[PDB]
Amino acid sequence: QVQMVESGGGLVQAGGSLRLSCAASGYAYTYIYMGWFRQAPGKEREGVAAMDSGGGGTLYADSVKGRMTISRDKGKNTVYLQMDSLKPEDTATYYCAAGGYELRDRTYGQWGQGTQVTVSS
Amino acid sequence: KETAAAKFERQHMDSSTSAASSSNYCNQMMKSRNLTKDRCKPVNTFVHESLADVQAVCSQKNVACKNGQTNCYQSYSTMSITDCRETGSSKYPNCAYKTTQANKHIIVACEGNPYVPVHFDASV
Repeated sequence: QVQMVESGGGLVQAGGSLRLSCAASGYAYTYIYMGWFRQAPGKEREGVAAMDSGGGGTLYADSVKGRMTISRDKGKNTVYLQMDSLKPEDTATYYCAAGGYELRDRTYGQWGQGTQVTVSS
Repeated sequence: KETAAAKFERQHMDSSTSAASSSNYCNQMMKSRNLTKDRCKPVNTFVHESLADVQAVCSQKNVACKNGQTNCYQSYSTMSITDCRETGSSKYPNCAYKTTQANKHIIVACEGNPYVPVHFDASV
C-alpha cells in the first residue's frame, strides 16, 4: 500500500505562519501532480494549492493567493505548503492528495487523514 | 443517471471474451453496448481483461492524458484489446466498424472514491 504522511499542522495565532509537509511512501513512480485541499467543519472539501512534478503548473485558490506557497522536491513525491498571514477563515483539516490534475478533487486517487489547523482570533 | 464508472465498464470492458474472434465483433458489440443508439460513436476500444486487472491500472504508473490532463495511468502489463473504427461506408442509422485485435499497454483516466477508470485514453 502507498502511505501518505502529513505534518506541520496544529494551533497558530491569527497572522501567524505554519509549514505543512507531505510525502507519499510506497508509490513506485512519480505522481505528476500533488495538491493540498482543506475541509472546515460543516463544509465541502475545497482546493487550496497544486503543483506538478517539474515545479510548474503551480495553481492557487482565490481565497489563499499571496498568503500561501506550494513547493515540491524535484521529480519526487513530496509537497510543501508555507502558509502565512493566517485567519480563522483558514481553520480546517488540510489534506494532501497525489495523482490527479490541478485542483479537480475527483481526479486525485491517494489521500492522507489530514493535519487539523486551528487559527485563534 | 448512469455513473461515470458504470459507463466506462459498458463502453470499454469485455471480460467475457479473451479477444475478438470475428470481423463483426465491433458491429455486434458497438450495437450491444448502446454505442450506436443515437449516433455512430466513431472509435471505441474494448478490453478483454478481468475488471480487477483493469481497475488496478489506476494504482500503476501515472502518465499524462493525450489532452495533456494528468490523472491517467498506464498498464504495467500488456493487455488484450480490440479497436473498433467506423468504416468509410458506415452511416447512421446504418453504422459499420473495422475490428482490430491486439496486445498493448492501455492508458485510462481515473476518478473518484473508489478511484476507478472513467475514460479510455489510449494504448501503446
